[PDB]
Amino acid sequence: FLKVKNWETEVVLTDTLHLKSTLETGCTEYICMGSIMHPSQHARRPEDVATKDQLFPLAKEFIDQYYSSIKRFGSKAHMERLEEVNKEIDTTSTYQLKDTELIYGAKHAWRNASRCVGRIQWSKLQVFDARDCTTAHGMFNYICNHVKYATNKGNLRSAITIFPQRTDGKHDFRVWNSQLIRYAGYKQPDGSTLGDPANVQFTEICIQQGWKPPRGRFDVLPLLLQANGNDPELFQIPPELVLEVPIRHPKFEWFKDLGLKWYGLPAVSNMLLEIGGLEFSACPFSGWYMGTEIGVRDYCDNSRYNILEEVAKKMNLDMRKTSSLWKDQALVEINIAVLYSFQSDKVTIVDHHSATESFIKHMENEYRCRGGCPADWVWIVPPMSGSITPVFHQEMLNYRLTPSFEYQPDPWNTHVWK
Amino acid sequence: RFLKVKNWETEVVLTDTLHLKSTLETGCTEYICMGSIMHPSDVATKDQLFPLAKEFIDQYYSSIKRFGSKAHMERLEEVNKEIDTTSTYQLKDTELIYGAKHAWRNASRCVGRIQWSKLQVFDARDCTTAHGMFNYICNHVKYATNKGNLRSAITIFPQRTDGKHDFRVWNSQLIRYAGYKQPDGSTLGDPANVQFTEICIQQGWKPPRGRFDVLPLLLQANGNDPELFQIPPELVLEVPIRHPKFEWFKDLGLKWYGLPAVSNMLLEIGGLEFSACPFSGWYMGTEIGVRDYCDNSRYNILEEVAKKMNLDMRKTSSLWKDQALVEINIAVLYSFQSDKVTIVDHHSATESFIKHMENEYRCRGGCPADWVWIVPPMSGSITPVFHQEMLNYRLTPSFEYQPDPWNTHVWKLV
Ligand code: HEM
Ligand code: HEM
Ligand SMILES: CNCc1cccc(-c2cc(C)cc(N)n2)c1
Ligand SMILES: CNCc1cccc(-c2cc(C)cc(N)n2)c1
Ligand SMILES: C[C@H](O)[C@H](O)[C@H]1CNc2nc(N)[nH]c(=O)c2N1
Ligand SMILES: C[C@H](O)[C@H](O)[C@H]1CNc2nc(N)[nH]c(=O)c2N1
Ligand SMILES: [Zn+2]
Repeated sequence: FLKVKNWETEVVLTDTLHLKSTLETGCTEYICMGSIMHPSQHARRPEDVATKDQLFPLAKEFIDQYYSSIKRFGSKAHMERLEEVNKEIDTTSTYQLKDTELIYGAKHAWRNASRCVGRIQWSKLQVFDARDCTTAHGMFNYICNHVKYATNKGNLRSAITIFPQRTDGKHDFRVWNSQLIRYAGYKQPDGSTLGDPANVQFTEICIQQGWKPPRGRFDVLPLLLQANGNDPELFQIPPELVLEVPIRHPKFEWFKDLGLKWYGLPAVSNMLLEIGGLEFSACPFSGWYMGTEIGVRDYCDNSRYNILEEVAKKMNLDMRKTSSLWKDQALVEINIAVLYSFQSDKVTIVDHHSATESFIKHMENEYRCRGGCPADWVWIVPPMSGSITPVFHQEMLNYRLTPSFEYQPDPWNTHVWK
Repeated sequence: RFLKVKNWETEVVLTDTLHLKSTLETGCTEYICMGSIMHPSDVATKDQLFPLAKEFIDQYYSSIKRFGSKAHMERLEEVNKEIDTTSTYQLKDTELIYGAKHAWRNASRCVGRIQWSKLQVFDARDCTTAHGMFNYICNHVKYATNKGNLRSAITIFPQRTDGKHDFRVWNSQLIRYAGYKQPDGSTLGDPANVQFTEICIQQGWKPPRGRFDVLPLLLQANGNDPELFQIPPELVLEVPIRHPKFEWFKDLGLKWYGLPAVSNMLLEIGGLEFSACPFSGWYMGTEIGVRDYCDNSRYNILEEVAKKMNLDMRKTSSLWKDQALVEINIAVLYSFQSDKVTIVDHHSATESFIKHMENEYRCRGGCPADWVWIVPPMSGSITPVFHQEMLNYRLTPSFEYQPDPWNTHVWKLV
């Protein structure tokens, strides 16, 4: 038993789910790594094609969990499934998931994502099975359909598209983009950066692959898609599938003249989805934005669009010294405008007040039915106004449950070109 | 072994070797992280005390470039003699100063540690009565306050002996405001202090029953019942809160005290436990403007400020709370600066902490830091500490939590 307390409400929750955790957190009895971005390299199967004694135990554990979930365990179909997975590994060194197991696995990987404040939605996830894909052209078709379904004319819907699992490690499917939709970044001759500085390296790869850059501040990047280990290929997402929101402010009429915009669909495409020892290296997933992601991090991080100085000037703030809080003051106005703009255009978005409140309710739900909820305080607390949200005052336990979403190397560090 | 921490804004990478010197638990295990748990959870024997004392004396003599010296070996022998004959020992004044400074240096939740080596240590180990403690604390407040040019200080009372004769300051800080629950369920003053205010009233304090009554000192010497004392009002420096642009702000009637002075923690040096050790620095603005004023369970002023600001309070997505929070914190900094009372804003403070952290990795091999506490409670990611990976571990000497004394004290009168 482990208790967590909320210091605002004095609610105490009791955690037993942590007894099912599989991987190391990175912490020990003597050192806490809770603010390390990648604290652990502990993996459930070695790098390349596992032996039978390595894969089968992980498969059995997942199948046991799935059949437990549906009030079976030991049933006819469970034992036959075990035997089927046994023969499949014996004869191919891997196995294939049933459609139901795949959906269960994807939803539970989201459910287990301790860094995600959005998980009250976890069981309402649309799963697109793309395991029949064979070429980068087919990957583009599956991704276009995902983007169109998920955008839904602004009434955003959570979705995941799952490409063929890893086999030997030389035939990986990868989306090289970090998100399906991001803006290019360009190193300028004088030394500054145009567009998104985070994407300068990826933009250079695209240009080096023949992309013709319009060289603006908000150029939607092409897709760079890799199927079955082959060299990646460039595709332009049809712009009518890319919903964008011009940013304006409900009081500052000059705000629109800053020429800011963002895209509506946050779609992570560089993570790995691990189910029963199987590794799905291409599994783009998408939901909808919390405003602080755009307003605080994308726009105001020093190494991103870094717009605080420009907004503060227009606001006529005292920028001589930090103690005028001119940065904090512009920061609020920017986040007001982001929310106001998405809402004006009827594009789904949630503010950090509503999102964090939903997550406290999700925590309570999970402790009641599941006996726990893994949660990473460092990621869950929003990057502005921390303590006036309820999650700031909520103790959380962090542990690693499977199925899960994991980080993986960027493909340009590992891909041997042809 | 080595551990690396990266800053994701600057890509600077630092290498921690100092974590190898910890030997106290964090509360985390290899499969669970408890990094957001507030408190992750009676006197040492001779055998327990020997190695704790040795480790501390060894690190003192190493710090002063005399490890292995004749003075080092004789001090070790002398300490062992005391433990053997008295079951405890006494620190030299130099060791006490060194221990107190390093407890601060090791405080993983404190963002102000760039200042750690400039700490004025008042030795109060000869004190025997609550009247004596009051005198020592008055002198601490006056020295630390310094007419608004604040100076860090700590006053250290006699160490624990058998656990039945503890010195304790029952206040959680030296200066705080009273809280009174009303019959209708409202609270007047600071709701955090309702319980301690009740104890004071029960002990004979006559409260003014206003919004900002400075509480009396409740002081316990040698395990006796605690005794009430009024800090002389001319030693309690306060700042009335006004705003540089909203002339109505002063009409909220807000004020705060200038000296933050924690008095309920325990200072452990070489196995010795100093249960009464009040220490003081100066404020970071968000402590007052964000937590004291805008926590829902504290003075909770967001509503009244936003109303006078004429904000739309119907929807959360108007971010009226966020907008009013910023203005309150502007007022707090402007007020202190105008009255020439030392204060630091969260931007300046976090920037200095990054510089201190880098220096500590260079000269010491690391810097234990609690990201959950170091990142300020507003505007988190526009400060540099948000982007800084940190390792948290427990080094000694250290400041430790201890039970509230009213939960363990057994009373003697009537
Ligand atoms: C439905 C609305 C959703 C909201 C509002 C939401 C909110 C968030 C936010 C604010 C973050 C932090 C992002 C960052 O700082 O980079 C995050 C992270 C994450 N989300 Fe969610 N999310 C949603 C849906 C989803 C879905 C559908 C999935 C997967 C099926 C998912 C899986 C994750 C994962 C794995 C992370 C961690 C990313 C990392 O470690 O880099 N989320 N989410
Ligand atoms: C000199 C200026 C100082 C500044 C600006 C400063 C800043 C801070 C802040 C903002 C906190 C967090 C407070 C909270 O959120 O409750 C803190 C905590 C702390 N400070 Fe410092 N501090 C200073 C001096 C000191 C000194 C002189 C000591 C001891 C000698 C000290 C030891 C601590 C400890 C032990 C904590 C953790 C308290 C807890 O866990 O409740 N600090 N400091
Ligand atoms: C490496 N950062 C991960 C990352 C970066 C950018 C956006 C997200 C995100 C993802 C989803 C599904 C919903 C949401 N509101 N935001 C996640
Ligand atoms: C329960 N938190 C402890 C606490 C509560 C209130 C204030 C502080 C503090 C202490 C010092 C020395 C400097 C500073 N700026 N603030 C610490
Ligand atoms: C060092 C620190 O862990 C890092 O900056 C983290 C802090 N918390 C975060 N929280 C979220 N949601 N997203 C992030 O990218 C980060 N970055
Ligand atoms: C639950 C959580 O650990 C708790 O609210 C912490 C968060 N970080 C904090 N950080 C500081 N400086 N002070 C605090 O009181 C807290 N409270
Ligand atoms: Zn930890």
